[PDB]
Amino acid sequence: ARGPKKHLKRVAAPKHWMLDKLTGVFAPRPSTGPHKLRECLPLIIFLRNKLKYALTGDEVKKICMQRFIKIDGKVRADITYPAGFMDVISIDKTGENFRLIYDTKGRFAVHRITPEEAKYKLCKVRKIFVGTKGIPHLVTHDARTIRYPDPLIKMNDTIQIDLETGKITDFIKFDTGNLCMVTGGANLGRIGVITNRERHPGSFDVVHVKDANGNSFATRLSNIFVIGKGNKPWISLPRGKGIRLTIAEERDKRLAAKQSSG
Amino acid sequence: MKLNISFPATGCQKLIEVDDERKLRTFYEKRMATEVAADALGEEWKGYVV
Amino acid sequence: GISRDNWHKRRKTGGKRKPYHKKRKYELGRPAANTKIGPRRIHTVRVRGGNKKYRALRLDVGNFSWGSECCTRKTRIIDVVYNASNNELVRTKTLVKNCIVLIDSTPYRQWYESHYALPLGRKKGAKLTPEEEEILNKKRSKKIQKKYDERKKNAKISSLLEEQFQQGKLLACIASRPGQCGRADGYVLEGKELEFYLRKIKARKG
Amino acid sequence: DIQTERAYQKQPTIFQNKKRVLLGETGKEKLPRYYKNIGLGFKTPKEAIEGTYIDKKCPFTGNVSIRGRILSGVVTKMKMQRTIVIRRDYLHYIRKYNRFEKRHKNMSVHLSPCFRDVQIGDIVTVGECRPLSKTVRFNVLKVTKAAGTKK
RNA sequence: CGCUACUACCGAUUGGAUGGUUUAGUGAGGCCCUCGGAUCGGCCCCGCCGGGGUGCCCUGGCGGAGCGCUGA
RNA sequence: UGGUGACUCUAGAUAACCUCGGGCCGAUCGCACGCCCGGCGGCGACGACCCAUUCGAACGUCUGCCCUAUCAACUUUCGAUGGUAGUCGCCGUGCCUACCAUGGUGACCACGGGUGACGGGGAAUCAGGGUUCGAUUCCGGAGAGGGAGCCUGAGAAACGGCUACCACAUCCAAGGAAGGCAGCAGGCGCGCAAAU
RNA sequence: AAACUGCGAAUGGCUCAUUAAAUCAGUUAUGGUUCCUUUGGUCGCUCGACUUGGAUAACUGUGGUAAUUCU
Repeated sequence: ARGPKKHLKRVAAPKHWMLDKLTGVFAPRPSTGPHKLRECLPLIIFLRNKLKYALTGDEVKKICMQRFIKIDGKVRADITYPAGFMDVISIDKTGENFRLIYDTKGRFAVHRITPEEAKYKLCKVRKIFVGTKGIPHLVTHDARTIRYPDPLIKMNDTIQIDLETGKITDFIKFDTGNLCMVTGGANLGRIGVITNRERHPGSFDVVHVKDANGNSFATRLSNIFVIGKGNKPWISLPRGKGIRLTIAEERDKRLAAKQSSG
Repeated sequence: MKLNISFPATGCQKLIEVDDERKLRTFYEKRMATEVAADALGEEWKGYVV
Repeated sequence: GISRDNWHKRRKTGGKRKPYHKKRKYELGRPAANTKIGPRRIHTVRVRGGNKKYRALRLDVGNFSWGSECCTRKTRIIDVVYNASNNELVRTKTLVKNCIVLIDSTPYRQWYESHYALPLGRKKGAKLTPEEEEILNKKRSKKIQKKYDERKKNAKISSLLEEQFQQGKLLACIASRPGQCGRADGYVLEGKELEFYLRKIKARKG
Repeated sequence: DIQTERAYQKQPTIFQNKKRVLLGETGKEKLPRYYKNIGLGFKTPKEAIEGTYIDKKCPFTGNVSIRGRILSGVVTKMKMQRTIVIRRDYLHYIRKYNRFEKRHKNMSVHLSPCFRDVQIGDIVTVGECRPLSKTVRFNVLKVTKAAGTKK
């Protein structure tokens, strides 16, 4: 390869893009943006598979540049725009908004939210920088460079930004006893409380997260998103509240639903 | 050996045919962008530099 | 077609390696600058990323430093006297990084009389004729004379630097690569640098 | 003992020609020494603090950083200057014949003159660096003596 | 030992041929540097006017450039 | 000021530099209409030094490849091993120069040769262990007859880009001009063997 | 339509000739560097014209070579 790739095969797509095999050779390669290729979700994939508003690749384009869809308060006219974690998407005419949260399994889930919760967005700070004339800077996980932050924002905190002004309203400090969830790996979408944080000099610093029912698991430092201060979550959690039901309880719940439905 | 003559003051062009070798003796052994007194083409071409 | 690969040559065990792919474009090399002296000529070449690197072919002046009291002035290149890498590169007037040259002593001298108000250079038998510095000495107040007196209470330097100042040339070093940025910066040689490189010059020229 | 070659050897962090008030005695002629903590729980020795050697590839007094892997080995030969070769003996497993084989892969690491109490057979540990030579990639962090050598 | 067939082997012909390494010598083309300057522009004098300003400048050209400067 | 396990890290101050083949600091375009005494406004499109991010690429660290001793020593001022200082390269580095010491690998198989060898995810058979294959749809690498050199461009030593060599080959008023199907169809040769 | 300008042709497709610690696989690092486009920031921080200049396309007209996506 003499340059960057511009195509992407269907079976080379990530599994959480949640496609089929016998439809086409290629898959939608997203345009470059705030999020990585294997951690985002194209707008065409959502509008054509999840919401079922469109069936072909031209109907998605018509809806997309018809100026009907707004992305974090800004209208976007790219059908392969990368949408990732807590990307607030809004439809102005039928009055629906969706928040992208990983569910109990390894995928995205549709989650309708009220507009009052659609005005803000929780996002994770990545690194702290100092500008030219002594301006402190923040680099956010969706590449939002924010000037003049609060002095108590550290490396692995979570800030809440209003989508109309771009400023910080409130923040959550990285500490034990806070509600957390994991973004990537074998664990995905489980909601838990940070207990331990093991420090290894020169490598990945693993942590330990306990679920609300008695389960525990260990993830890396980069696989951390802090969502709450204590037990109350700052956003509306999806169905099941991220408990990671095992296969026996899942089978029992499906059998109970089948017996009750008839 | 032909000749193409353009008049830039009105943008009119024509071609003449010169089959006589004595009329092109003044033209030979010259470079580009030099002025040659075209005093051998005929009676009405007296006092012309090209 | 000059390459910079690490597959034209033998391995650690001494066995030859067989090349499998030809010369690439990131693997590139260019001929040497051979930065001479004379009227200034500088060429630009386009490199990877679309940037430009200034190839200094000839140059006249340089921005050197004199760190005993931290002054920097633009100073003309006079002559190259020593090169630690190649003994041929002094016979051809070439400029490289960490090279040893002589520069003119005039602007540092003017800074020395204009700051410390002590004579520098000006060997005995010929005094200050054109009458400029004692004009600056006069028409001062008592506070300003007290400030100069407290400043020139300590005005001592190395004797070898003084001898170079009567000689009119200061032995200088280059801390910049002229084939990459296009300029010839650096700092003047002082202290143990002077005695070491003077020992090297007197050993080589003998 | 120092300044052997055709160029001056210096540490380009400090300034060795600071102008004192007197330039005489009682406060001068003790040059500062540049050193840093390499991290990873390792402690810098006194020989890198009060020494007089000059290097550019020393992990303590130099311009090289420590990151990546931490390995270990046994010193085999000290013939080439300022760098040594160590031997790593490891066991390889075969799935077919459920029995091990020992293998050795000797490779060259860098020895600064800070550790000059090194004989053949001393156990050393190394840390990964940027390529300092054609085949040299590692810097020795500490030295451990072998059995015996009680003198 | 006598007869038929076959397989490879030794071997004169220092047989024929296809690939590679290489002594020495030649070496097209491109690239870098030093030169080279065909050709093309701009300002000051001669010639005509219409001048406000109170015989002099702003306004338009060719013939010699005065091969003067300078740029590609 | 702030951070890392760790800076010759970022920020701050002083003195200068700032390339004539030259860093930026807007001589660009459209729609809807206008308030307040000629000035003054809303939403966009394009372009731009720097900074982070996205897509990556590139160089390195540890471990793991088929057969062969009728290949037992190999490399070494035609760089082999390391040190100093430089050139060049986007960066470290014998990548290359000038000077030093004789180093480096090897019976635990180096080196040399062969391969009907692209590598892996995988396929067949299979009690348990194994044996054989993997040109072939996804990933990475290499080439466009085969070596060599290069313009443009962010990214190419590009070949449905260019320049010379040889092998082969087209048209011609004989002066010259024009090309590389291991792309899709198709044809010849080669063949036990493969389509519009 | 034409043509100037800008962008893409370095992606995709076909093949396995070379290549036996070379490629590749898992694991690390760039604290040893460039990055088209998108995203976010910066874009009156510098103390010193109510819009300037000449060249080329397309076009018109006139030609050569037996011949070209030639001029």
